[PDB]
Amino acid sequence: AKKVQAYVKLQVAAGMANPSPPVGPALGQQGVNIMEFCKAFNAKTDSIEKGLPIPVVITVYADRSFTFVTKTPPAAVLLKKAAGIKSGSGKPNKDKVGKISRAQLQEIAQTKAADMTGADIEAMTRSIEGTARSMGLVVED
Amino acid sequence: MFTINAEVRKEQGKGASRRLRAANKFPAIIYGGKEAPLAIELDHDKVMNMQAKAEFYSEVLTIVVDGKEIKVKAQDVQRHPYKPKLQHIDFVRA
Amino acid sequence: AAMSGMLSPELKQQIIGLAEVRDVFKSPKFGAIAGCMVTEGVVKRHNPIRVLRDNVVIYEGELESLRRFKDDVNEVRNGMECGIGVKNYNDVRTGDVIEVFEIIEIQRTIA
Amino acid sequence: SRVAKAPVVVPAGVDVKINGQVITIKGKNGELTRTLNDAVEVKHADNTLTFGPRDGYADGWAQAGTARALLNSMVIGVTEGFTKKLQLVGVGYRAAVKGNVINLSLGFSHPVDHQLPAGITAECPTQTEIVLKGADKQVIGQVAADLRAYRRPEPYKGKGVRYADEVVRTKEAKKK
Amino acid sequence: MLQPKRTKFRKMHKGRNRGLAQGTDVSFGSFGLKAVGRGRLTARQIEAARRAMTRAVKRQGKIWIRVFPDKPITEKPLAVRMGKGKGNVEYWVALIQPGKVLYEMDGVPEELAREAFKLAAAKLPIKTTFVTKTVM
Amino acid sequence: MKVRASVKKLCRNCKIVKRDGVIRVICSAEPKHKQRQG
RNA sequence: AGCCAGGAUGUUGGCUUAGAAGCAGCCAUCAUUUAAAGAAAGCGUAAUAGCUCACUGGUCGAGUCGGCCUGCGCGGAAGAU
Repeated sequence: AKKVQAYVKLQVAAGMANPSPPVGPALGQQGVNIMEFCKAFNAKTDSIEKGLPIPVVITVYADRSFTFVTKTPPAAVLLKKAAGIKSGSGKPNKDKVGKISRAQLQEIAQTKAADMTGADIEAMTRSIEGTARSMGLVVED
Repeated sequence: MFTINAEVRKEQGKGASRRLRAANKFPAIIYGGKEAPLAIELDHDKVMNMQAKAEFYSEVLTIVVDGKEIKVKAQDVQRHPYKPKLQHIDFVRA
Repeated sequence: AAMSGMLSPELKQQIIGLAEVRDVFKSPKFGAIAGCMVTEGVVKRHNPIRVLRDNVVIYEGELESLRRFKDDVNEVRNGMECGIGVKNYNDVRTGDVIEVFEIIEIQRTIA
Repeated sequence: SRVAKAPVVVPAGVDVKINGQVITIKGKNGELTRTLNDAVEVKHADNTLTFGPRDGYADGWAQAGTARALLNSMVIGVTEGFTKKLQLVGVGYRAAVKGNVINLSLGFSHPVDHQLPAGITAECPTQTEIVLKGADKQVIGQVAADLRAYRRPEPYKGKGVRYADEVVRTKEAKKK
Repeated sequence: MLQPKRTKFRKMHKGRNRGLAQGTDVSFGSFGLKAVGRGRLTARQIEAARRAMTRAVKRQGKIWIRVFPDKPITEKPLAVRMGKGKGNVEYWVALIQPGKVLYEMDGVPEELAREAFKLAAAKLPIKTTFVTKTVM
Repeated sequence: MKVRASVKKLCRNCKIVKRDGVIRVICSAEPKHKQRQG
């Protein structure tokens, strides 16, 4: 949260090695090296495990390569591995489709290192639930 | 609750009734019980604003004529063919 | 340019006229003459027609003879009594409507 | 009505002499003399001027709002003075001034020489820029329109003469 | 198109469109379209206005048709002399007087009711106006 | 500019004005919305 | 009605997805932080957008907004000696 001039976020997955057909040169025209993307991303993110896709800011003006720090993934990507079905939209409102419990996506939503809206824990519980029910799921909470 | 100012009609027939419509008025009648029918003239613009509410046709109306409060209820209303206007209204003593 | 010319596209099949037939007559040559009354447009000789009954097309073809009385005029306007007959059409029934339509070519360009 | 009700104010040094419907306004930079419509009545009192309608006229208040706005622009005109900055854009567009006449080349076969009427004076600090200045809001607007009248910008690129506050919104070249 | 399935007689006289209308208010639905002007409404005209109101609202509520042609109107073709019997029925029309409700609607908002009847009103030959369900 | 009997406000940026004895539509946003003989 | 600002978070919204991060597509049209800000308004991008709007704060300080009934007018309204 600063200003314009190079601030962009796009990816396919954390587990990927940045191949050409999924993203390649279609990530954009910057000047920052695409080989060096596999250095500072592969300093922190790869260190333990890489389950989910993660976006990030650029913040570069005059000096060589990207100087950014990685942040947390979205909530939509948490609806595949640790919740249930990956996509299965089909016809969302013609039936109940799938479901999520109150205990599910509670401890997973709070895995975010350092980013929130408001100090209240009860507020942030159902904030991350907002990305859920967009695919026409049922609420059992 | 609903107060309506009224006056006794001097003349009768369509000739008088059509003259009242040009002057922003309209004819009316109050009947029922032992009391005989009374011919009544009412203001177009005053009654048009009151009838817009749904409580006009449901609740009891107190007509004031010659210094006399008579309680009546609305029975039938002859509306104008195409314009939002009135022709004649039937009142019942209650 | 050589390629653009090669193209042969006609994009218009607009009706020239629409007519309803009544009181069929018999002819030796075409086998039938269907009396008609044009409700809209102008009926022409060599322009193709679409014969339909109850919104579905019973038969299709191109007019061979357009004849009113003994005049045999090549053109009939709307709301003027008209006469019609065609070869290879066996059954004439009242209430159906014949749709005549002109054929035009839009032309094509390469790109 | 809402304009005319507000009293306009004259700064220090501004002399206002009212012989009749004609109103002479003078100050630091130049002197102007307009003529009122005759429907309006103007009152001079203290360090301000006030406007309003007169009896026996249909227009009434609507003309008093103009008479204020004309005389209000004269007060800023005689003291402060207005400015109109019109920049040229594109290839082969240069601007200069020689005395009272402005010599402009807008890619034509011959140079365009525009005469400045009244006491309007201009200067070109940059070759692609023209800065007009004058004590009349009427003439500075009209003279600025005459420069833009020679070359009206086509909005595919945005070349030609434009105002400083104006915005030229371009579009694409379609497809073959 | 609206037309009679059967009739006792094939043709009808010209008649007149004199006198006033009967149905001052909407009995069936909630909102509707009233005829201000005086004239007639053909089968194609009645069909065309019904499509435009239904097309704007897509598929919701319900539409009642208070009018119906009922009257066979003949025409005489070109290049034909006068007399020699009466013509043939090209179309059906309804005699519309001032006060007739032409169309009706229920189970929608009042905002969309104005839009649907305004588009329907333009197809009609005669002048029309919006009307509301009056109690009693 | 289009010219026709009826004139209507197409977008919010359009404006109806009266010049001489003819009604016009002035739209700064979209020049296609210009109209005459209203 | 002008003028000085803000214009967000779930959220780059899951998605029959090459690419979508609002838009011809998909669907519900729910849900945090907040003075107020829509999975939505658009001239409209190679994707980020650049920008402006609904909505809201400050400034200014008294009328303002548009339906109904109705008089007289306006455009629509171009022909040949």
